[PDB]
Amino acid sequence: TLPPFLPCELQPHGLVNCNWLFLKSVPHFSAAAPRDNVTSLSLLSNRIHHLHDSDFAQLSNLQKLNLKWNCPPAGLSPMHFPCHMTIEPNTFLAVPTLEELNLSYNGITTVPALPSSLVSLILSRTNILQLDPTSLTGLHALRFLYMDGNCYYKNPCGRALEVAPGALLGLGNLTHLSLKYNNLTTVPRSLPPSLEYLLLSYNHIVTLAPEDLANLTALRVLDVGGNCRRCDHARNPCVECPHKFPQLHSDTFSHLSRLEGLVLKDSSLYQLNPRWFRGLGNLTVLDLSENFLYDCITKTKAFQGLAQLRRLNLSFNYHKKVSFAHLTLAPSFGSLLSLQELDMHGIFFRSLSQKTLQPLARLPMLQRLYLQMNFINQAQLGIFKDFPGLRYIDLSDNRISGAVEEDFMPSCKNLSFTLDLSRNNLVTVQPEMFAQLSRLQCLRLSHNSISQAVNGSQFVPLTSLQVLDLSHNKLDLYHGRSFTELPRLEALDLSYNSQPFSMRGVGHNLSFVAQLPTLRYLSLAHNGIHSRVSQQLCSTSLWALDFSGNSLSQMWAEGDLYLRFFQGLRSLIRLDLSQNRLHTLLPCTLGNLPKSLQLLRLRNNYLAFFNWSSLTLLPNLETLDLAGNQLKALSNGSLPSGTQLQRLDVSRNSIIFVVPGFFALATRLRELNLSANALRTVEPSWFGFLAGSLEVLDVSANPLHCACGAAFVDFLLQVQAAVPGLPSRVKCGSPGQLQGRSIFAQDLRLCL
DNA sequence: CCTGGATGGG
Ligand SMILES: *[C@@H]1O[C@H](CO)[C@@H](O[C@@H]2O[C@H](CO)[C@@H](O)[C@H](O)[C@H]2NC(C)=O)[C@H](O)[C@H]1NC(C)=O
Ligand SMILES: *[C@@H]1O[C@H](CO)[C@@H](O)[C@H](O)[C@H]1NC(C)=O
Ligand SMILES: *[C@@H]1O[C@H](CO)[C@@H](O)[C@H](O)[C@H]1NC(C)=O
Repeated sequence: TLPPFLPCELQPHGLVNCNWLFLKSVPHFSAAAPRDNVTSLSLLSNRIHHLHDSDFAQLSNLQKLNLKWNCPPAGLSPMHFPCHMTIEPNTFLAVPTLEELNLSYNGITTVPALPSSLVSLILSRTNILQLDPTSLTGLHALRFLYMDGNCYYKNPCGRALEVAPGALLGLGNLTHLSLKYNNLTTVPRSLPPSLEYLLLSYNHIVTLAPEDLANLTALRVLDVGGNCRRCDHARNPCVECPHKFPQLHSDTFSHLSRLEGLVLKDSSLYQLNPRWFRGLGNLTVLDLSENFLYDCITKTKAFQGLAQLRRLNLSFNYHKKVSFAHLTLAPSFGSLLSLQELDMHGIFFRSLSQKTLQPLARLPMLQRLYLQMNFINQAQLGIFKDFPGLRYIDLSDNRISGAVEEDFMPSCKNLSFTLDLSRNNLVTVQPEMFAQLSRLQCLRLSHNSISQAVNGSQFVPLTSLQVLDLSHNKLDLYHGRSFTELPRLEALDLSYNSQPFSMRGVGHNLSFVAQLPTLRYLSLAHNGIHSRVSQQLCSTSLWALDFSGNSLSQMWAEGDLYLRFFQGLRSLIRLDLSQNRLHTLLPCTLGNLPKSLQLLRLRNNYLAFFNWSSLTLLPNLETLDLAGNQLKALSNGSLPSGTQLQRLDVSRNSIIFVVPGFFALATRLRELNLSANALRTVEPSWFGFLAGSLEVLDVSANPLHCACGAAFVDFLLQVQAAVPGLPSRVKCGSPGQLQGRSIFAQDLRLCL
């Protein structure tokens, strides 16, 4: 059977996906098609500029419709093409089950007639400049209205978006409203008191007072930021907030007892008026980023009485000249008893010390601390020891330089105490730096210029440490006692550390890897390991090893010295040998890899032959990756029976032919990637029988030979369930006037 | 609100 919704793709949760197919209009699907199954239709970034009553009229259970970027207004078109979308008047009424609709980045100047089942309506970056009681009349179920971007630089209009007083009163269930980037100077008048999220940011509302939020007592989130900006570090156009502005009257927000979030970022504030935050019992999030409060936060009392607050953002409150604030936190920070996350990155200051963060020190739930990009040069890392509930500290992108004078490398997210000092200016690591941080589980020291000797002396205090990311440095040699001072180390990143000249006439000693009873994950990626090095990695504990970006080729080219170089890794699971220039492979080299291997990568090497009869020597292999190599064929022995294989990636080769039955004996094989190759066809004789047993079979980007009527078509229809993107991303290489078109296209739908 | 640090998403 043809795929039902050609040229579109059916997908989980009744999603017809028509995105990105260059469509001039909406597909009228066949009568055969299960239209009752379609609960969501997606036509993103096609070029549909005309909508008709008959378009979605037969989609009885349709609830989600996405027509975004179909007719971009002049401003938003790369080439400034004007576009105006005509919509027939019953276009949407014909869809009485419709619940959500995205009309954004389209050329419409008025709202269409919409059905009363609508619940969410997006009209962002359209040309509607007027909203009054007639626009959305009777949308009683409508909870979400978003209309951002209808009048600003990328899509201008010569005046302010008009929202008549009480335009939206009719929407008695509306709880969410977005009207950013619309060139408003005042907050509309009498918005639905049902509202819970009002976002009026990035307009030109320079004056606010209680009158403006009259009757809006259900607000839980309010964003009025960006309305009078500092424009010295953008990027795009920007009206500078004029001299004696903004003007927030002290009790502007006083009556919003239920309010949980308040955003005043980029509002040209020099002072905090504590009367703003009075009455705000339930405030959990406050965003003061991008103002001028360097001076205010050494002395302010406006945080007195914000007890429930959990996230406070102060990032980018720097002196506009680009210089240091001198910094102690006002003691009222101490009143933020519920504080969980404090953002202070990009304020710019010189010294981190006990004074600096004093009132915070004993806040009991403070967990996260963003201090990056602050150009600090004197840190006192010990101040942090007794913080009761710390877990993450971002101190990257500063100028600290000492004390005071994923399958292959897991993330530190679930871990309990983490310190990132990356992109600092450390040349050498003192052990005493880490005197007070024995509780650390993760230490990120990448992208310094660390050119020291590791010998066991460097990380002595760090006896809880499990993750040590030392990548992107110049670590000058590796010894038998390196990292042994870290008893509990579970994962170690030594990638991008290449000093082949500063070696002192010798090479790395890698025995230390044997000396680390906790170690699972190790990266030596891109270290340029050419020669002169240990002959056996041994570890009874190691689960995964990244060797990508070195020169295993060189090593195995050199006699039988390094042919057991991975053998000692008795526990191994994963091994990345990508980008090692491997031009060839001995049957003797592949038997010498740990019997336990489950995942193996060989991406981007120059292998043009590969002995599949030798996968018997890896009785546990489940995944093998040969992507981006030089294979002319899948031949020279087929896939041996018994093999446990599940994922085979041979993408980006030059496979022009496969021998019959190759994949047949691969009984467990569930994922196959033959994409980007020289395949003129696709045969079932390759899979013996067992065709519809694969779950994912990728044959896109192949010069398929669409001859009326070729033999890959029966096979692919018959297993379509496993061919991702069969309806459009599987394409003809030939003949001529089908080149680059889909194997189903208008001159092939007449030959099936 | 989320996201970054600029802006666009829901
Ligand atoms: C099969 O491999 C191909 C190419 O190796 C994959 O196609 C790429 O997909 C990645 C994302 O996973 C993108 O970075 C690229 O844009 C894609 N490139 C091309 C040319 O298509 C493909 O994803 C793999 N197949 C499957 C099902 O994952
Ligand atoms: C915003 O409104 C002002 C005042 O009427 C107008 O002069 C300006 O051009 C408008 N901005 C845009 C981007 O259309
Ligand atoms: C590696 O480990 C130890 C240093 O702790 C040393 O005694 C041994 O000789 C080293 N091996 C090589 C081959 O350099």
